[PDB]
Amino acid sequence: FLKVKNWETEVVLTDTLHLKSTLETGCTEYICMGSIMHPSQHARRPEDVATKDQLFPLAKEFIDQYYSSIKRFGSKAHMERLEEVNKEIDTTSTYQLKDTELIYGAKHAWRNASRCVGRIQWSKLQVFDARDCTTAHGMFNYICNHVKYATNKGNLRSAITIFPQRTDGKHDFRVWNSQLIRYAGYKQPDGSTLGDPANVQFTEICIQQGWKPPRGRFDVLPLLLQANGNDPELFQIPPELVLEVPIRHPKFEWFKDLGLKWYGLPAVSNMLLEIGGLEFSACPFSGWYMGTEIGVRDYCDNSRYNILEEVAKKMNLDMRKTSSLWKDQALVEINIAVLYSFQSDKVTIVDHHSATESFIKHMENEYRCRGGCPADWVWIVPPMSGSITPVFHQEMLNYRLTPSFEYQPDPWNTHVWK
Amino acid sequence: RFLKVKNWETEVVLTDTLHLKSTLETGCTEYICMGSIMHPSDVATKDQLFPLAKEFIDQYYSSIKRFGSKAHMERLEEVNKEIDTTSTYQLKDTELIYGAKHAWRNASRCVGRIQWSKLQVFDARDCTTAHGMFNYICNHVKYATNKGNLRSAITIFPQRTDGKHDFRVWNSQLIRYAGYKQPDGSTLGDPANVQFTEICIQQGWKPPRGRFDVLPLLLQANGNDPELFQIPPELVLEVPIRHPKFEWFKDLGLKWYGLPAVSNMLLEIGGLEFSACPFSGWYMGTEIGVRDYCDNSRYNILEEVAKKMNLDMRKTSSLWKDQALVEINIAVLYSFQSDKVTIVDHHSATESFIKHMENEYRCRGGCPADWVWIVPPMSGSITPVFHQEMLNYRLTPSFEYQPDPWNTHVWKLV
Ligand code: HEM
Ligand code: HEM
Ligand SMILES: CNCc1cccc(-c2cc(C)cc(N)n2)c1
Ligand SMILES: CNCc1cccc(-c2cc(C)cc(N)n2)c1
Ligand SMILES: C[C@H](O)[C@H](O)[C@H]1CNc2nc(N)[nH]c(=O)c2N1
Ligand SMILES: C[C@H](O)[C@H](O)[C@H]1CNc2nc(N)[nH]c(=O)c2N1
Ligand SMILES: [Zn+2]
Repeated sequence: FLKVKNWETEVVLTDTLHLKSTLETGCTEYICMGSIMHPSQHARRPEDVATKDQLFPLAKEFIDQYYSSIKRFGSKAHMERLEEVNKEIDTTSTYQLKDTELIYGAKHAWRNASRCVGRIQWSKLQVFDARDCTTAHGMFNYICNHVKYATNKGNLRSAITIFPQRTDGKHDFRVWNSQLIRYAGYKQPDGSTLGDPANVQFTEICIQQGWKPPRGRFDVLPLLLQANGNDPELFQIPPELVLEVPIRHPKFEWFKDLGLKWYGLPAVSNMLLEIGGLEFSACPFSGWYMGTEIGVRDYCDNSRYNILEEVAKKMNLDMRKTSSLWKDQALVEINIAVLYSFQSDKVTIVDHHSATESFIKHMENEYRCRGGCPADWVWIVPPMSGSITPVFHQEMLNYRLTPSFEYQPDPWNTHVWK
Repeated sequence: RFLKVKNWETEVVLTDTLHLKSTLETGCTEYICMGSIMHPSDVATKDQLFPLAKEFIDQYYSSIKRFGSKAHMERLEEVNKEIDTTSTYQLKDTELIYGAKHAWRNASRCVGRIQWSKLQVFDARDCTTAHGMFNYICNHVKYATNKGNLRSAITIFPQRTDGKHDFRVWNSQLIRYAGYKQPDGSTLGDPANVQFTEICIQQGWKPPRGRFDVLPLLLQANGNDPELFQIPPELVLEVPIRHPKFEWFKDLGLKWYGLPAVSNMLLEIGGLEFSACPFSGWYMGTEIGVRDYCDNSRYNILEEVAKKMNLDMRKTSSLWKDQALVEINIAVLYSFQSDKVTIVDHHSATESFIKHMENEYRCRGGCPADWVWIVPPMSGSITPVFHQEMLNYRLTPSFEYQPDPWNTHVWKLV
């Protein structure tokens, strides 16, 4: 038993789910790594094609969990499934998931994502099975359909598209983009950066692959898609599938003249989805934005669009010294405008007040039915106004449950070109 | 072994070797992280005390470039003699100063540690009565306050002996405001202090029953019942809160005290436990403007400020709370600066902490830091500490939590 307390409400929750955790957190009895971005390299199967004694135990554990979930365990179909997975590994060194197991696995990987404040939605996830894909052209078709379904004319819907699992490690499917939709970044001759500085390296790869850059501040990047280990290929997402929101402010009429915009669909495409020892290296997933992601991090991080100085000037703030809080003051106005703009255009978005409140309710739900909820305080607390949200005052336990979403190397560090 | 921490804004990478010197638990295990748990959870024997004392004396003599010296070996022998004959020992004044400074240096939740080596240590180990403690604390407040040019200080009372004769300051800080629950369920003053205010009233304090009554000192010497004392009002420096642009702000009637002075923690040096050790620095603005004023369970002023600001309070997505929070914190900094009372804003403070952290990795091999506490409670990611990976571990000497004394004290009168 482990208790967590909320210091605002004095609610105490009791955690037993942590007894099912599989991987190391990175912490020990003597050192806490809770603010390390990648604290652990502990993996459930070695790098390349596992032996039978390595894969089968992980498969059995997942199948046991799935059949437990549906009030079976030991049933006819469970034992036959075990035997089927046994023969499949014996004869191919891997196995294939049933459609139901795949959906269960994807939803539970989201459910287990301790860094995600959005998980009250976890069981309402649309799963697109793309395991029949064979070429980068087919990957583009599956991704276009995902983007169109998920955008839904602004009434955003959570979705995941799952490409063929890893086999030997030389035939990986990868989306090289970090998100399906991001803006290019360009190193300028004088030394500054145009567009998104985070994407300068990826933009250079695209240009080096023949992309013709319009060289603006908000150029939607092409897709760079890799199927079955082959060299990646460039595709332009049809712009009518890319919903964008011009940013304006409900009081500052000059705000629109800053020429800011963002895209509506946050779609992570560089993570790995691990189910029963199987590794799905291409599994783009998408939901909808919390405003602080755009307003605080994308726009105001020093190494991103870094717009605080420009907004503060227009606001006529005292920028001589930090103690005028001119940065904090512009920061609020920017986040007001982001929310106001998405809402004006009827594009789904949630503010950090509503999102964090939903997550406290999700925590309570999970402790009641599941006996726990893994949660990473460092990621869950929003990057502005921390303590006036309820999650700031909520103790959380962090542990690693499977199925899960994991980080993986960027493909340009590992891909041997042809 | 080595551990690396990266800053994701600057890509600077630092290498921690100092974590190898910890030997106290964090509360985390290899499969669970408890990094957001507030408190992750009676006197040492001779055998327990020997190695704790040795480790501390060894690190003192190493710090002063005399490890292995004749003075080092004789001090070790002398300490062992005391433990053997008295079951405890006494620190030299130099060791006490060194221990107190390093407890601060090791405080993983404190963002102000760039200042750690400039700490004025008042030795109060000869004190025997609550009247004596009051005198020592008055002198601490006056020295630390310094007419608004604040100076860090700590006053250290006699160490624990058998656990039945503890010195304790029952206040959680030296200066705080009273809280009174009303019959209708409202609270007047600071709701955090309702319980301690009740104890004071029960002990004979006559409260003014206003919004900002400075509480009396409740002081316990040698395990006796605690005794009430009024800090002389001319030693309690306060700042009335006004705003540089909203002339109505002063009409909220807000004020705060200038000296933050924690008095309920325990200072452990070489196995010795100093249960009464009040220490003081100066404020970071968000402590007052964000937590004291805008926590829902504290003075909770967001509503009244936003109303006078004429904000739309119907929807959360108007971010009226966020907008009013910023203005309150502007007022707090402007007020202190105008009255020439030392204060630091969260931007300046976090920037200095990054510089201190880098220096500590260079000269010491690391810097234990609690990201959950170091990142300020507003505007988190526009400060540099948000982007800084940190390792948290427990080094000694250290400041430790201890039970509230009213939960363990057994009373003697009537
Ligand atoms: C439905 C609305 C959703 C909201 C509002 C939401 C909110 C968030 C936010 C604010 C973050 C932090 C992002 C960052 O700082 O980079 C995050 C992270 C994450 N989300 Fe969610 N999310 C949603 C849906 C989803 C879905 C559908 C999935 C997967 C099926 C998912 C899986 C994750 C994962 C794995 C992370 C961690 C990313 C990392 O470690 O880099 N989320 N989410
Ligand atoms: C000199 C200026 C100082 C500044 C600006 C400063 C800043 C801070 C802040 C903002 C906190 C967090 C407070 C909270 O959120 O409750 C803190 C905590 C702390 N400070 Fe410092 N501090 C200073 C001096 C000191 C000194 C002189 C000591 C001891 C000698 C000290 C030891 C601590 C400890 C032990 C904590 C953790 C308290 C807890 O866990 O409740 N600090 N400091
Ligand atoms: C490496 N950062 C991960 C990352 C970066 C950018 C956006 C997200 C995100 C993802 C989803 C599904 C919903 C949401 N509101 N935001 C996640
Ligand atoms: C329960 N938190 C402890 C606490 C509560 C209130 C204030 C502080 C503090 C202490 C010092 C020395 C400097 C500073 N700026 N603030 C610490
Ligand atoms: C060092 C620190 O862990 C890092 O900056 C983290 C802090 N918390 C975060 N929280 C979220 N949601 N997203 C992030 O990218 C980060 N970055
Ligand atoms: C639950 C959580 O650990 C708790 O609210 C912490 C968060 N970080 C904090 N950080 C500081 N400086 N002070 C605090 O009181 C807290 N409270
Ligand atoms: Zn930890």
